[PDB]
Amino acid sequence: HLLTARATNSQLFRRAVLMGGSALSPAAVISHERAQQQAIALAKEVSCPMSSSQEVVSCLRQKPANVLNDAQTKLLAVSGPFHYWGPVIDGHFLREPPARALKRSLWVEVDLLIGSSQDDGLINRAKAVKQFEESRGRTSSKTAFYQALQNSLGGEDSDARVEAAATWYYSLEHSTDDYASFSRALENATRDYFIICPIIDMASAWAKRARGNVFMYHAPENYGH
Amino acid sequence: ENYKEFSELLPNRQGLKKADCSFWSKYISSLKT
Ligand SMILES: *[C@@H]1O[C@H](CO)[C@@H](O[C@@H]2O[C@H](CO)[C@@H](O[C@@H]3O[C@H](CO[C@H]4O[C@H](CO)[C@@H](O)[C@H](O)[C@@H]4O)[C@@H](O)[C@H](O[C@H]4O[C@H](CO)[C@@H](O)[C@H](O[C@H]5O[C@H](CO)[C@@H](O)[C@H](O)[C@@H]5O)[C@@H]4O)[C@@H]3O)[C@H](O)[C@H]2NC(C)=O)[C@H](O)[C@H]1NC(C)=O
Repeated sequence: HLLTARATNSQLFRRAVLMGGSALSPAAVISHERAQQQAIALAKEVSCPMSSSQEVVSCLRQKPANVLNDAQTKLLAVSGPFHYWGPVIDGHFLREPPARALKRSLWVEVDLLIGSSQDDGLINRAKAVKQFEESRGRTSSKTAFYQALQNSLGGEDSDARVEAAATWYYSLEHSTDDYASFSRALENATRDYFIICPIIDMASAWAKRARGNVFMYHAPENYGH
Repeated sequence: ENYKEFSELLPNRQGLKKADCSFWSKYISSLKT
């Protein structure tokens, strides 16, 4: 909503309080190919007769919501952050990828209060998915999730050199014999890639074009509750 | 990996340039290959 340009009289709001997220996250906007792969994979799990886009959406529109929620949870349990369900380009509500769209610099007095928490890991965002998967007991399929997460660390398209640099800088040498330190390092890498640094970059890119105050906070980790 | 330090008190330390030599040994050698 901050990115989308609008007529000045019909501005839907004045300020913005974003607690723990940004448009400049790499998983914020999903490309067309990944979205269509997600749709046909969900079609395969629900066993719709995949022939055409209209046919698969007509088949999917009649299934009960519980079945669709269960299938999307099962697919999302072993899928990376780039394979989540997110907004697409659409050409009408949004035009261009968010980093390019932020450089128009046309907004009319939109403030910003943005921040993060030290215990907002992307693994911690999927606690309910893990609890549902352990409720079905699907072999405790967490090494597939961790492998897909580590591959997602290597940019949009999985590249070897960014993967090697990420495995060097944080200490996630692939030692799955002890999952504690490796899992903490994987949370560390995904938190610094998807959450903290895009928030900092968005706060910088909003404060640089001075047409609105920017305030940033950070909550340290709170043990308990 | 103990080493002496030629200071006034002559103490003992354990890590000499651990981050820098981990960069120059683990990462950049793999990047070289
Ligand atoms: C994921 O992200 C987490 C953050 O959310 C990380 O947790 C934090 O990791 C950092 C890593 O640097 C820790 O920072 C260290 O803090 C030490 C505090 O002192 C005491 O606390 C430690 C326990 O928390 C304990 O293990 C320490 O031994 C110590 O008792 C600092 O001492 C430490 O300093 C390092 O860097 C200095 C730079 O100059 C250097 O002087 C230090 O010297 C030591 O080593 C040199 C060799 O280099 C020797 O010559 C010296 O004699 C001395 O022994 C040392 O190198 C460092 O700043 C931080 O504590 C930790 N926790 C928190 C709450 O922030 C995770 O580590 C990340 N990774 C994973 C896998 O989870």
